[PDB]
Parts: sequence; structure tokens; C-alpha cells
Amino acid sequence: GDVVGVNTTK
Amino acid sequence: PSAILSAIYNKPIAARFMGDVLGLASCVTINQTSVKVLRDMNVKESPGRCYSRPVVIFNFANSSYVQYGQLGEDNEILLGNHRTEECQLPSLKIFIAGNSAYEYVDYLFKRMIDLSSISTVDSMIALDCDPLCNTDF
Amino acid sequence: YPYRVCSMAQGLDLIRFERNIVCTSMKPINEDLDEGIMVVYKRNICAHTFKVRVYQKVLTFSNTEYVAPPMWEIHHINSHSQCYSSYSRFVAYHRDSYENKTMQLMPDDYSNTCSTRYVTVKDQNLNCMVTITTARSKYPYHFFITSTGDVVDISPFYNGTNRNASYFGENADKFFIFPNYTIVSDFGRPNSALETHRLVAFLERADSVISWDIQDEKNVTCQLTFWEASERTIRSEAEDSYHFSSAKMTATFLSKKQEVNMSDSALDCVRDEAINKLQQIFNTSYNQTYEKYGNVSVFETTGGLVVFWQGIKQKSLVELERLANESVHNLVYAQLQFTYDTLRGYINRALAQIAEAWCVDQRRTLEVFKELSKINPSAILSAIYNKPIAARFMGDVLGLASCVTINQTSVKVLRDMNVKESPGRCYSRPVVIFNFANSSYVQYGQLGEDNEILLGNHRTEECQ
Amino acid sequence: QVQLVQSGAEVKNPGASVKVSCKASGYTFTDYYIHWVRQAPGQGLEWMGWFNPNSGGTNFVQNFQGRVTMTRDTSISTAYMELSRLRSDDTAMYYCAKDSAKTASAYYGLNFFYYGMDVWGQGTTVTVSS
Amino acid sequence: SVLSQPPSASGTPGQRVTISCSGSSSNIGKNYVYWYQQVPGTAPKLLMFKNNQRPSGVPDRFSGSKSGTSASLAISGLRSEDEADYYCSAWDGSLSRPLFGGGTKVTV
Amino acid sequence: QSVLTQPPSASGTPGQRVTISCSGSSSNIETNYVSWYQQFPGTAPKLLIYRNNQRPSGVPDRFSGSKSGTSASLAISGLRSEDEAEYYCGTWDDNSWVFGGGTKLTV
Amino acid sequence: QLQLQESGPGLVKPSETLSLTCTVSGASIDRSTYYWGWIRQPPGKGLEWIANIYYNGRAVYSPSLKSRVTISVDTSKNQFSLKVRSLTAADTAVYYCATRWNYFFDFDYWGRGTLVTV
Ligand SMILES: *[C@@H]1O[C@H](CO)[C@@H](O[C@@H]2O[C@H](CO)[C@@H](O[C@@H]3O[C@H](CO)[C@@H](O)[C@H](O)[C@@H]3O)[C@H](O)[C@H]2NC(C)=O)[C@H](O)[C@H]1NC(C)=O
Ligand SMILES: *[C@@H]1O[C@H](CO)[C@@H](O[C@@H]2O[C@H](CO)[C@@H](O)[C@H](O)[C@H]2NC(C)=O)[C@H](O)[C@H]1NC(C)=O
Ligand SMILES: *[C@@H]1O[C@H](CO)[C@@H](O[C@@H]2O[C@H](CO)[C@@H](O)[C@H](O)[C@H]2NC(C)=O)[C@H](O)[C@H]1NC(C)=O
Ligand SMILES: *[C@@H]1O[C@H](CO)[C@@H](O)[C@H](O)[C@H]1NC(C)=O
Ligand SMILES: *[C@@H]1O[C@H](CO)[C@@H](O)[C@H](O)[C@H]1NC(C)=O
Ligand SMILES: *[C@@H]1O[C@H](CO)[C@@H](O)[C@H](O)[C@H]1NC(C)=O
Ligand SMILES: *[C@@H]1O[C@H](CO)[C@@H](O)[C@H](O)[C@H]1NC(C)=O
Ligand SMILES: *[C@@H]1O[C@H](CO)[C@@H](O)[C@H](O)[C@H]1NC(C)=O
Repeated sequence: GDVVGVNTTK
Repeated sequence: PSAILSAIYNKPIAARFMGDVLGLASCVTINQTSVKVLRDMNVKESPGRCYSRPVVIFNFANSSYVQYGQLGEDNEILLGNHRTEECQLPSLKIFIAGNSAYEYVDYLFKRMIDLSSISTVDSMIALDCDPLCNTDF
Repeated sequence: YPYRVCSMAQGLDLIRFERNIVCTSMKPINEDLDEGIMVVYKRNICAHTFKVRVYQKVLTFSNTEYVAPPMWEIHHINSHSQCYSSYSRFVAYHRDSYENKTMQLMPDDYSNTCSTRYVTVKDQNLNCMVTITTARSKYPYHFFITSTGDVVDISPFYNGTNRNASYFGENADKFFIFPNYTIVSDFGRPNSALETHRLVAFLERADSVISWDIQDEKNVTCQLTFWEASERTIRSEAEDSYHFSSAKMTATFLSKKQEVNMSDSALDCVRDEAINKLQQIFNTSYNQTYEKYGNVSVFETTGGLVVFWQGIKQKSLVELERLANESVHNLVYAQLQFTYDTLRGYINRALAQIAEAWCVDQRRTLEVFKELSKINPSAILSAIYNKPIAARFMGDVLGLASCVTINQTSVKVLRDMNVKESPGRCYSRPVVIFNFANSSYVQYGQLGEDNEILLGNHRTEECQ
Repeated sequence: QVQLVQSGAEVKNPGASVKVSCKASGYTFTDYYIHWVRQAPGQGLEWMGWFNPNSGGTNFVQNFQGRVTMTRDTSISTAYMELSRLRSDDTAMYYCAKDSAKTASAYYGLNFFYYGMDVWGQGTTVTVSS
Repeated sequence: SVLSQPPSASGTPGQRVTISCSGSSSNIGKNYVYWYQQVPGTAPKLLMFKNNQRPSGVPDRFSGSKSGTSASLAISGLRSEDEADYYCSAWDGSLSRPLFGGGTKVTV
Repeated sequence: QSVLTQPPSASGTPGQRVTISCSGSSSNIETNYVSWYQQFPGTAPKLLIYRNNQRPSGVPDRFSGSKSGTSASLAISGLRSEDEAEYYCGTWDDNSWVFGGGTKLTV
Repeated sequence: QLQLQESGPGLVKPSETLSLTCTVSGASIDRSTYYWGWIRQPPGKGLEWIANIYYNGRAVYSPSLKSRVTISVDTSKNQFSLKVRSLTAADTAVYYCATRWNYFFDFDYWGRGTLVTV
């Protein structure tokens, strides 16, 4: 099973 | 080497250790929405060994073949030989990716953690908060 | 550094390194810098700590069931410092007894400076127990965690008439606020001085009853903590920035030129202190040679700090000389003052540049600290905060740990560092026998640094 | 869009009082300082003063400090400036303007500072004659 | 303290005209200079905020510049709608007050 | 139910002290806590005294509650034009809530 | 912020049943909410408490209206309802939805009165 990442800019 | 060279040059730099030299590395941006972190950090293929950092499923840009790497720091995805260690139970690790933190208890994913619940070290001011006292238990 | 065992606070007191040092070099070489006194306060992140009481009864058949004493028995405990010898749900008594007599609470000598404990039967069957202990609540104070690890979803400042400005999330039928509640000073004393508390709140847990004294938030909690006062502060003015530098400090502050309303409620718990601190620095340092320029100005630094500023201007050289002791002489003194002011502005500009020179070094050393904290977080955090701090590595965060002082005379170091249970493996640091305070069971740990005693999996290596 | 609306033309007599209204739209009324400016017929702009809709703070030039009363209504999001003791030279066009300076920060209330009147009202003509 | 600027300016379509504004060690010396237009019979309009930045809906004809205790607005192309009053404003810290200029009437 | 007896009207001049009574019964008003609500015509009631003699935050000191045996009292001191309202005494009788008849006040 | 709004019908026949429903906003009808009750007020006369209900459905009625008044709760929709049966002209009243929110208070939060004309 999985869990979902979150974006970042730099 | 990457963190040290990034501190020296004040820019994100990736480097690898090569004995008496460092090799500079170039980074390929991936999908950024295909990053799935696995819940079980225990190495199923070898009992007694556990992953140091959580395993990630990701996809390259304009591509569909799912790739398996390991989560690094500063949202970096690691490839090659996965970092492993001894499963020193009890365990409680917290790994940060993006704006999110993942708790792993006994090398199994427990919950999400709000980043606001974790204080940041302030070297300039350096004011400390006392932790919860212990009672000979 | 007493002999101690440091254990991590259940994963709760987390801390992490972040790249929060930002360096912005000021461009203009403008030399009319202001001088003044500065005090800097930091946002209070530490959790508010308050005392709570935990009432329990203990049933043993070693299963050790904990149960909530009835509320009337709680009132008996709070008023007479006594507890009744029975519990009913059908009925149980102390070993081989039926008396339902009253019992006098006495101190448990096994208890510490946290969770000071009182029992009716000193048997360290049925027992009655009252623990007095700490509890922490972070802003917003909508819930608190007691030192025993129980979490309560009630604001420590909910006084029964302000649920709109507080929080209450526990069961309504199990919560009771009592005006002017009378509690004894010490449960372990046969006769103690009773004390009335305005509002005392009780909550009936499953295995416990938790009580705490409700207080006024604005009166007990302050969101700003005094960091440091600088007596010799210089300030350079940009088009939309004030930049504060101090010769004794390696940190410079940057803010907008718009000021904070000093008559704001969020400054109520630090206003007088800061004002008096400024006044003290003036009286002891600048009362004779300088004069106050303007009023006290409050600024909010880009990094989140709060700055109280008092500008100071040195008296004219004529006045300074008179304290140390015609038109042409006025011109001579005007030229002397102009020369003095020009060279003093040059000096202040140089000092500001010197103060700015520290930022890159501080940022690089911060990265050094972050890298080294993975190997020895306790030593690095102790170096940063200049106090003995114990920490544990938890992946991308560090956990703060609390240390329990042990006997200090029971520490016996073993002579053989070879792991007898596994040939070919040797201990990294010598094994120690030690005893906890007021205790006799010998414990086996490993010797650490700074007299620390380590527990858990012993550090091992190859017998080279 | 961010907009300010002002009351219509008004004619009074020397010694009366004029309550000019300023209605805000498209933005939070109490989040920005309000400027009050005046221009005589055929003359340049004259800055009368500033008003804080978040706290009622007000500061005016000495020519208007004792003669200007500031009120507000956050429900209507409308400020009111009442100029008493009208004189023959008080006939002019009155403007209310919105500053880029905010009345409070994320934690504390902020004092007045000038960051430019980006949004202006329609103006109100006040005539004074015997 | 006051802000001094020429009372009037003139020119022809396609020409460049420049309005100057003078301050002191305070105000323009240490603060931004805001430029407001005003077409006769209408309310003032912010042309330039900060030193040379410009809001949306303002043509590129209007270029602002800052130097020491002085500011300038250059109007290039000087079109038939550019005839109006131009005011310079600055925050004076000694007075703690927004100061306006005298106003320059571009007539084209 | 056992409705608490309360005067149907009361009055006073501006600046005068006005008293509103609430009789009740021993089982209703003598034991349980007494509350007082101020309702202006066309609006929902507003809590004025929550316990026997305790004011919610923001209720003026002009209002004071009291109890004597069964008779509860409200007193309004320095009566104001904006005190023209109906005042209701309310309390429990037997696991049930009961209001008073409501004293309409006129200045 | 315990917003409390009624959703009753304005005109009802002098027969069958008056159904009133009260919706909670800014909070939830949960184990920490004490009681939620209905009060009538005939036009120009005093208030009259009708019934209380708790989050778990445990309800109490006034002695006089217990037979002619039913009360129910729906924590899933954060609502609770009164049904008044065998209506009469004397049931013409403003109906207020109220509750106990703070610990010391009894009826501190009141809804907006629904005038029902029978
Ligand atoms: C041992 O003796 C004590 C008294 O010597 C007994 O305490 C009494 O216990 C009853 C319940 O069993 C209490 O009644 C309770 O009263 C409160 C109001 O005070 C009420 O809210 C409760 O619902 C309940 O009715 C009674 O007050 C209490 N006596 C006191 C406080 O003086 C106890 O029951 C005896 N236990 C055994 C096992 O014999
Ligand atoms: C309970 O706490 C509230 C605040 O949450 C108290 O209300 C304050 O009371 C003081 C003293 O009367 C006033 O100056 C404040 O303005 C009030 N603030 C608010 C937000 O209400 C209240 O008085 C406390 N109640 C009791 C019974 O102690
Ligand atoms: C700073 O805050 C204070 C309140 O904390 C403001 O004081 C108010 O000022 C207005 C105008 O004079 C009065 O009507 C209010 O009664 C004052 N309030 C209090 C609590 O005293 C003050 O004006 C604020 N300053 C600015 C510049 O906004
Ligand atoms: C990136 O991932 C998203 C979510 O799975 C997908 O919709 C998108 O097509 C991907 N983009 C690529 C593979 O270029
Ligand atoms: C608590 O004591 C104070 C001081 O005697 C008193 O004013 C207050 O009314 C008491 N509490 C209650 C609920 O009456
Ligand atoms: C400093 O002296 C002033 C009077 O000159 C006095 O008001 C102030 O309180 C003093 N501050 C101290 C003693 O900290
Ligand atoms: C400083 O405070 C005084 C009142 O104590 C006030 O008169 C004065 O104007 C203030 N300073 C400035 C620069 O406005
Ligand atoms: C600490 O150790 C000494 C030496 O063994 C012993 O006499 C003393 O009783 C101990 N104190 C305790 C266990 O509190």
C-alpha cells in the first residue's frame, strides 16, 4: 500500500 | 557531499563520494504527482533487515513504467542499492517529503504529521523548550 | 552532569533543522545611521505547563486494574486528604477486610519531582492513589497532554462560560467545574492548610479522574519570550526597511518601516517589561552623555521577532565637554561637531558592514550542525543552546529526551567489555550496573558520555 | 474590483457640519488605512488625514484635528468623516482613498505608514455659502 | 517640509516631457515617490507606486525615476489624453506625514 | 406544569432601581439554580443571570440576581431606556424546565 | 460559534401535525453538547419550554405536552425535529430552537423564532 507525496518548488 | 557543497555554493548541488574526489551529479525532474511512498519499510526479501528510508514508487515525465526508488532528503529520489540497516525494534522514525511528514512505527507507516507540530532549530536566537519530564518508569 | 538515564518523550517533543538563515546584503553605503537601544522578543513556541491531579484506585488479583474513584470519594480526598477503604461497581476491600473505614493518605516515597504520588496502603487487594503531576498544552490551547501521556480534548482555560473562545471535546456527562473548590495543600499530611481555588475542573476518565485549576489565559500565558537586549544598536534606513545591527551580536534584523501598534493586546504581557528594560539601559548607560530621540517604537522583524526600539542621540560636544569640565567660537564648535558626526557615521557604517559579514558563516555552520546532528544530536543541540540537552535521531527530525537522575553511587562499571553471549563481538562502551533512586533492583546499562547511562540495545562492534 | 463610493454634492452654511461617507467594495474594509484628501476648486491636492477602520484610530492636520469626527460601520463597510465649524474656504472636493498599508499583521495591529493611495473615491463637492 | 515641482509643462504628440519633483533628506531622500494623475473634473489616479513600479492599466509611456532627493516622471509619446495634473507624494518621517507636490499641468 | 409566579409588569423612572420577583415552589426554585433571561420584543431571549447571582460576561452590573427561600429576585439599578424588555425567571422543577410569566418592564 | 437555524412552515392547518426542524452550524450535535430543546411563545404571552433531546436520543418532555409532542435527533445531518400533533389555535406561536452550550449556562444559545400560525 501507498501514500501520496506533495509538491514543492525549489 | 551534496549538502556540504550546497552549503558552500548556496545553491542545490548533488554530489557523490568517489574516494578522494567528489562527482557532481545532474538531476532529472520526475512527474511530481506519481510519487507514492510505501507503507512497509521492512525488507520482505530478507527478514531481519529494514530500509533506512521509505521506498517510493515514481514515474518519469511523459512515461508510464513504474519505477521503484528510495525517498531521500529535499524531495530527492534515490536509485540503485537501497540503504538498509538492522530492524532495531522498537522504532519510531519521521520522514519529510514536500509539505508532509510520515510516521513509521516499528518500520510500518503509522500516520501523517503536521509540520507545524515540529519546532525548527533557531541558531541565531537559541531559545529551548523543556520536554515532558520522566517519572522513573 | 550527574549520572542519569535520558529517555525520549514518547515521540512528542520533536524538533528539526531548517534552512531558516537568510542573508540579504544591504546595498547603499549611506552613512546617516541611527543609534539606539533595542530589545528583542521571540514568539513563544513552548507549551504552557500546569499542574493536574489524577485520582485512581488499584485492584490486584498482578493484573493491576486502574479505576476511577467516585466523585464523592474525590471530594473526601480533596477536603479531608482521606480516602474510603472500598470500591463498588460488586464490592471490594483491602486484603481480608470489610470495614469500609476511612484511610489517611501518605506520601509514596518512590515518587519523583514529577508525578508526586500518595497512597493509602504503602505496599510498594485494593489501593487508593492520588498523583500530582504536570500537563502541557500548546497554542491554541484546545487540548493538553499530561505527563502520564493521557490526552484530554479540553482547553485548560475553559471556565464554563467561554466555550465560544475555548474548546471542549470530551464527554459532557463526565466533566464538572466547581467554583471556590477547597483542596488541601498536601495530601500526605494528616492535617494540612486548606486552600480555596476559584474554578476547579474535573473529568472522569475510564481509569482515572483528572482535575486541574482553571486560570485566566491572558494572565498565565504569554506568546512572546524575551530573547536579548542590545545597548549599542545601530539602524540603517532604506526606502521600506529598517536594518538593525549590534556589535556584540552576530545577527542582524530586518523589518519594514511601518511600526506595530504598541497598545495592542498581544504585547500586554511584555510591554512594561520591555519598556522598563529600555529605561534601565538608558539610566545605567546613557543618562549623562546621551538623550532620548523619539518614543519607543515597536517593529516586527521579517524573521518573526518583535523589536522594541529607543533611539538615542549623543549630546553636543559643548555639553559633553562642559560635563567633563563669540560667533567665531560657535562656528568652531559647529565645525568640530560636523567633523565628529561625519567620522562617527563612517564608524557606524563600518560596524554595520562588519555585523552583516557574519551571516554567510552562520548559515554554513547551521548546515554543519544539521549534518552533525545525525551522528550526535544531543551534543549538537547542547552546543547550540548552551545547556545540557539530550536528543535522539528520528529520521528527518530529532526527539528531545528527559533525563532521570539515578543513585549516583550505585554506578559499577564492568571490567570485561567482551560480549560473552556472542564471541567475536565486543561492546563499544563499558557496561554499567546502576540503581534508580529509592530503588534496589540492579539495572544493566551502558556507559555514555557526560556521565550519561544508556539503555536498550547495547552498542557493539568487532573485537579488533 | 476594488472600489470606493462617496456621497453626492452637499451645500451648507458657514458654521454647519458635513458628514461625508465612503463605502468600500471588492476588498475588506477594515484591512487597509483610509486617507482623506481635499482639493480646492482650481487648486492642488491637500492631505487632510488618515483613519483606521480596524481600530478607529484617526490623525488629522492641525487645521482639521479639532473639527473632524470619524465614525465607521463595518456592517455597511462605510466610513464617515464629519467636518464641523465650516468656513468660506472649506468649499472643496473631498476624496477618500485606500492605502496599501494594512491595519494589522498576522499577529499584531499596525501603525500608520504611507504606501500609496492606489484606489480613490469618486469625490464629494462641499459648497459653503451664507 | 514641502515637495517642489514645476507648475506646468507643454509639448506635442509623440514628444517626451519630464516632470521633476524635489524633496529633502527626509521624505524623497529616504522614501518612495508616488505619482498620481488627475484629469480635470475627475478623481486622482495612481500612476507610479514605489520608485518606478507601475500598476496594471497604466501605459508604458510613463517612466518613473529616482535619484537622491529628486524624482522624475517622463511621458514619452505625450498623447492627447496625457494632458492632466501630475502630483508627486512622499512620506516625510520628520513630520510623519504624506506630502504632496504642487502639481504639474501637462497641456500637450 | 408548576409555572413560577412572576409579576405581569413593573416600571420605574430612568435612574431608578426596579425589582422583579419570582415566587415558584420549594421543589422548583428553592433547590435548582435560577436563571434570568432578558427578551426584547421580536427577538430571541438573551441570558441575563445564569446562576442564582452570577452574571454572564458582558451583562451590566446594573443587573443583580438573588434568592431568598423560594422567592428569586432580579434588580435593575440605574434603569435605562434600553431596559424596556420582558424578564423571565427560569429553572428546573422535576427533570423539566419552566420559565416565569415574564415581567414586561416600562421606563 | 453555535449557529442555530429553524426550518419550520409558516402556515399549518388546525389538523394533522406541525413538523419543525432545527439545524446546527458552526458545531455538531455530539457527546459534548448537553441538551437541545424547543420553546414556544404565543404572540404577546410568555415562553413555554416544550422538550429536550440529547445526542444519543434520550429525550424528556414537558408533563402537559408529552402526549402531543414527539422529538427526534439526526446527528448525521446535525439536526433535530419537533412534531406537534392534534394542533389547535392555541398552538399558534413563535417557536425558538435553543440549547445548552456552556457548562454553567442553561439556555444560552437561541435560534431564530419561526412564527407558526395554526
Ligand atoms: C462506604 O461508606 C461510605 C460512607 O461512609 C459510602 O459512601 C456513600 O456512597 C453512596 C453511593 O454508594 C453516595 O451516594 C451518592 O451521593 C451523591 C451525592 O452526594 C450522588 O450524586 C450519587 O448519585 C450517590 O447517590 C453517598 O453520598 C456516600 N456517602 C458519603 C459521601 O458520605 C460508601 O458507599 C460505602 N461503601 C461501601 C462499599 O459500603
Ligand atoms: C471565563 O473566561 C472568559 C474569557 O474566556 C472571561 O471573560 C473575560 O472576563 C474579563 C473580566 O470580566 C473581561 O475583562 C474580559 O473582557 C472577558 N473576555 C471575554 C472574551 O469574555 C470570563 O470572565 C471568565 N468567567 C469566569 C466566571 O471567571
Ligand atoms: C492602537 O490600538 C489602540 C487600541 O489597542 C487604539 O486605540 C483606540 O483609539 C481610538 C481612536 O482614538 C479610540 O476610539 C478607541 O477607544 C481606542 N481603543 C482603546 C482600547 O483604547 C489606537 O488608535 C491604535 N492606533 C492606531 C494607529 O491604529
Ligand atoms: C503525471 O502523473 C499524472 C498522475 O498520475 C498523470 O495524469 C500524468 O499524465 C503524468 N504525466 C506524464 C506521465 O507526463
Ligand atoms: C466564589 O467566591 C467568590 C468570593 O467569595 C464569590 O464572589 C463567588 O460568588 C463565589 N462563587 C459562586 C459561584 O458564587
Ligand atoms: C530610569 O529613570 C527614569 C527617570 O529618569 C525612571 O522613570 C525609570 O523608571 C528608570 N528605570 C529603571 C530604574 O529601570
Ligand atoms: C512621543 O510621545 C509624545 C507623548 O508622550 C508625543 O507628544 C510625541 O509627538 C511623540 N513623538 C513623535 C515623534 O510624534
Ligand atoms: C544509593 O546507593 C547507596 C550505596 O549503595 C545506598 O546506601 C543508598 O540507600 C541508595 N539510595 C537509594 C536507593 O535511594
